[PDB]
Amino acid sequence: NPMERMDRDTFYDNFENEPILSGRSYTWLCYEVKIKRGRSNLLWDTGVFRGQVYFKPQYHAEMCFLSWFCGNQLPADKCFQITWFVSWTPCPDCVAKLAEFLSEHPNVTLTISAARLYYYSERDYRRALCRLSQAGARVKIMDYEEFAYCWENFVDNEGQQFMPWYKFDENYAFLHRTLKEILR
Ligand SMILES: [Zn+2]
Repeated sequence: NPMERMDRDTFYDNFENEPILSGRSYTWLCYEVKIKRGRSNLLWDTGVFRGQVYFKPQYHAEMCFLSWFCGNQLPADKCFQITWFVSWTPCPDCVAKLAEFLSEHPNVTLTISAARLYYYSERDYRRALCRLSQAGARVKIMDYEEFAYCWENFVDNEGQQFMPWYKFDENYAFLHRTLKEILR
């Protein structure tokens, strides 16, 4: 149901960290599921989901992931560390489902590293990601090391190197400052 990797064209088209970006109607979600216990850190599952940014939340990458995880990684007692590399942050409805999921599964931790911020409404801007962070999720902007890590593991790079966008650095700086404001 998830793929192993996306092709290079897809990665470049969807993970460019322009704060204002039109036409990227999908969310791509790269995940690593690890069994984590202090210094032990076992890679357990990896893959890629694609979903819609809009339409009903059943079509969203985050619910694609959650439905797969509950059906295929649970039931289990392990301590899971879930890492996402996402092209957009989650919509407010998926924030609510993810926050509820985390509150009911204290053995799961989630980190979301995003290429871009979802365009939140006035009401959701200082609420949605704040609620998710308060439920214990770590929400951050994807930095260069994470883009390179994604190129290596979630892209059919076929030997090529990751070539970052010319505005990468100032885009990152603007996004990091905006998220800091969103989270207090
Ligand atoms: Zn959603």
